[PDB]
Amino acid sequence: MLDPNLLRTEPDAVAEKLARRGFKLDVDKLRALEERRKVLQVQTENLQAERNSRSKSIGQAKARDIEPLRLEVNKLGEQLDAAKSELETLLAEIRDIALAIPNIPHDDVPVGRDENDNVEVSRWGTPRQFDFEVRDHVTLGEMHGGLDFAAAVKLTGSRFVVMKGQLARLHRALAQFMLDLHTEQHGYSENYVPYLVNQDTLYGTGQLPKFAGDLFHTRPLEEEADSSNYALIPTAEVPLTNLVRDEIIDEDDLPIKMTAHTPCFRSEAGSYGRDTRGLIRMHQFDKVEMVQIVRPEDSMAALEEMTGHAEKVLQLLGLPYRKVALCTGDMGFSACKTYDLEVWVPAQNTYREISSCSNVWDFQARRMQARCRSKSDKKTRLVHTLNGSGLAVGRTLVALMENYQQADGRIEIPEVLRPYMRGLEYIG
Amino acid sequence: MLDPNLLRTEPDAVAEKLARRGFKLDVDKLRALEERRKVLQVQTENLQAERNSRSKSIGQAKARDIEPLRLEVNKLGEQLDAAKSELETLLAEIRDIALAIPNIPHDDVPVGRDENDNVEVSRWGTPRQFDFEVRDHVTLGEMHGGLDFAAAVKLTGSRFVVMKGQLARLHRALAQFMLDLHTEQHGYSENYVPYLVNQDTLYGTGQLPKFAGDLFHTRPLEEEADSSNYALIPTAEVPLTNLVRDEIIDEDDLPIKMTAHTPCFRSEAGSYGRDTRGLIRMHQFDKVEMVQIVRPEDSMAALEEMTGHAEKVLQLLGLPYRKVALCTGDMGFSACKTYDLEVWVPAQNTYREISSCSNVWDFQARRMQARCRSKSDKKTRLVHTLNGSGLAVGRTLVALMENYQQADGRIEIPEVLRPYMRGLEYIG
Ligand SMILES: Nc1ccn([C@@H]2O[C@H](COS(=O)(=O)NC(=O)[C@@H](N)CO)[C@@H](O)[C@H]2O)c(=O)n1
Ligand SMILES: Nc1ccn([C@@H]2O[C@H](COS(=O)(=O)NC(=O)[C@@H](N)CO)[C@@H](O)[C@H]2O)c(=O)n1
Ligand SMILES: [Ca+2]
Ligand SMILES: [Ca+2]
Ligand SMILES: [Ca+2]
Ligand SMILES: [Ca+2]
Ligand SMILES: [Ca+2]
Ligand SMILES: [Ca+2]
Ligand SMILES: [Cl-]
Ligand SMILES: [Cl-]
Repeated sequence: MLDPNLLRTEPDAVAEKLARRGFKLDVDKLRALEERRKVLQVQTENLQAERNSRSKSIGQAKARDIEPLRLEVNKLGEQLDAAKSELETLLAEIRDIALAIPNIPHDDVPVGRDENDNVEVSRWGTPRQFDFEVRDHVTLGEMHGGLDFAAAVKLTGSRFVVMKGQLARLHRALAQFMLDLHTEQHGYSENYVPYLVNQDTLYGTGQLPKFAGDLFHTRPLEEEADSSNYALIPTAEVPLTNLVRDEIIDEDDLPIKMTAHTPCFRSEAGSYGRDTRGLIRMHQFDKVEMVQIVRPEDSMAALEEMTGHAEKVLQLLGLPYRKVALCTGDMGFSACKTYDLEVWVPAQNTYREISSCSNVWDFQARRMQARCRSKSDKKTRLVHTLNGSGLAVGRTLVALMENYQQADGRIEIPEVLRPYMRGLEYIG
Repeated sequence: MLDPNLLRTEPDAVAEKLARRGFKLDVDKLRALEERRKVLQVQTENLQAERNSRSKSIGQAKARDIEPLRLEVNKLGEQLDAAKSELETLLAEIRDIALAIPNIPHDDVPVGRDENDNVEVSRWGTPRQFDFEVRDHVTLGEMHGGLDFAAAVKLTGSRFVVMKGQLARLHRALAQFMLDLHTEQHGYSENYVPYLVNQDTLYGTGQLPKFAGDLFHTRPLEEEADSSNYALIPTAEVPLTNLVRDEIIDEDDLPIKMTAHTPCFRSEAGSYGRDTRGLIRMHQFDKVEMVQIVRPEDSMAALEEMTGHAEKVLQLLGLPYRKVALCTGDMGFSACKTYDLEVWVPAQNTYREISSCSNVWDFQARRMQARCRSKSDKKTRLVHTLNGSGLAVGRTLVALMENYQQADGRIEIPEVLRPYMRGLEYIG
């Protein structure tokens, strides 16, 4: 959610900044609804005042015939409920527009239409030169009997996986290594979160109202008929960021740095023919998430720090990667500034996204009413929120398998992971 | 699913054994539907034969006027489709009855009506005597700021938890210790499984058709309209056991021993006023599951072995417990024989279920068509399946917190978990 006063005082400058993202703000429709809202607001508040007044005149005469007055208060109450219902419907239309507006991109963000306009910032490591034909992670998984896509189709359907034996153990070692790195070295606190969330949570982080189709939704429970319209989380960012919803945080307690390892559920709509083979684009994937709740003046420095925390995972694992600054046209809905990390994938002969690190500014904080204050201060202000993958675990397994494969299909275990695998040097 | 030939040749002896579970088999309704099914089966197969014959008479005359014959084959095809549809509806009614029949209890199982008729087999450890008033895990969680139920209500709703900091780290250490114990010492292979499963999987392990209300169900995806009616898994037993669905296993490859650590999703219907406070009965909980696929003659020995594997977790953790043999009236739907482990819970002054270990016999194997064969053999036979908690992780955290609490609220870390907590001796 954008600042409502910024839409009222600078609509053309807001519309111009959003135009860089390829978003067309309908200023005229929004202005026409808002002018009508003011007329109905005055009409309704006048009806509210007169009903409150005639209700007080009844209480006076009751202790001092209240029949001609009771009929008047009943008629006024009928008219008021009707006026309030009409105003509430108009407010819902204004909200449908306002809550579908993406975040204003920061001036640091390069202007572009899509992913082809993204800017490479840095590059780390040298992609390995192989003395044999490169096998992809799918072929390697079949050789070990450790990645079974057909069993997952039998259990569930397409875009799911079953991992078995040492490759499932390795997937676990990766998530353990990531959590330990962020909690022991990077100052993040560990969290266990619900994997099902409510509508308030989804509005809070921006999945609602615009991206319901990106999610798996659960049918309400019989004994919780009106309070169990849940969705499976697409990322730990959703429950972690909402932990500060409706809170006033003492500024001395900031930054609040949180991490979680969770499965992530995504419908992956519009991905027809894209990443059809392998672990890259599943409906269910594990991810170690980093979330930071910071003071408004520290968010740009926090983004650099969090991106470096995700880079550290790739460096310790010895996985070559490139760091990309996303352009205006390739950023996610909530982001004002994003860096993507793209890992070398030998079988694809390219770099593939493994992390996305964003500064959300006060966009989610506004929706959630997540505030901070110094003890002295006469007013609070909205916090800034940040989120970054550290990392998507299935995609890390793909990069590890392909980059560390031996001529006979054996997988060398990266040195940093050997303590997490009882010192094991190779799988196979 | 029971053996259809056992229902045909010994219905009264089957009905008698099921009566011990408090299940009343409607022999008369089942016999009346089956006598009608035979009449329709003969009628339909006669129509099938005559249509196949007149279709062959067309192909003869076509290569040798096919108009009076085409009209006959069309009319026969109309009558056949109608007869097949009528027979298929009757088959669906017979299946609704057959698939709602629970497993025949083994002769080892004591007869009883409910949990009060269960038999204590053994007891291990001495419940600690405290020099202070015992705090429950909820009070201890609030003292550490590590178990937050109000944040989970805000994110989702009731019967969910948010764990923060060292208590979330400890919950993770428990699951890691369990997986390592079963994979390194107990001969289980590790698996990563889907947490969403299809209708075939749910029928396979017995959740369908009778217990759809025990589950969270997802609405189908727009791009997978007819193939995505999924449910969240209530236990890793559901995807793991279904890995052998429609398979013929070489008997030399048995036993197949599988383990997985997953969240578990349960509607917890009918639990009004029961375990309202704390982690004991959540909609989402982590569990380390053990599943064994064995030869029919080894299932009773496998049950003893698997129960001992779950007991070992409690013993190494120094948690006092009792082992209970469940009576006929307290067993789950698929089980023919069950042992429950019940851990000492100091604040409740009783033992609480932490594991349930079952021999399912060939009940799920029949539904799944999970078979085995020796290379020589002219026929296959159904395998036996077993499942046991090793253990429910949230309930282990409850037992650990309450049993290891210090006078000031600090939690002593059990010696076996200290290597999983970087040698940390106490939380707080
Ligand atoms: N089906 C899929 C979809 C995505 N991913 C991987 O999740 C990462 C974060 O996703 S995000 O959508 O780019 N941002 C987020 O979710 C933020 N909370 C930061 O993590 C991607 O960078 C990609 O590497 C995957 O592994 N499988
Ligand atoms: N809401 C809940 C419900 C149950 N449990 C814990 O799951 C264990 C296994 O569940 S079972 O239903 O008894 N059998 C099974 O699921 C088998 N697959 C073997 O694991 C119980 O013994 C209890 O300790 C919990 O922690 N929270
Ligand atoms: Ca501080
Ligand atoms: Ca992106
Ligand atoms: Ca974002
Ligand atoms: Ca063997
Ligand atoms: Ca039970
Ligand atoms: Ca069972
Ligand atoms: Cl406003
Ligand atoms: Cl049959």
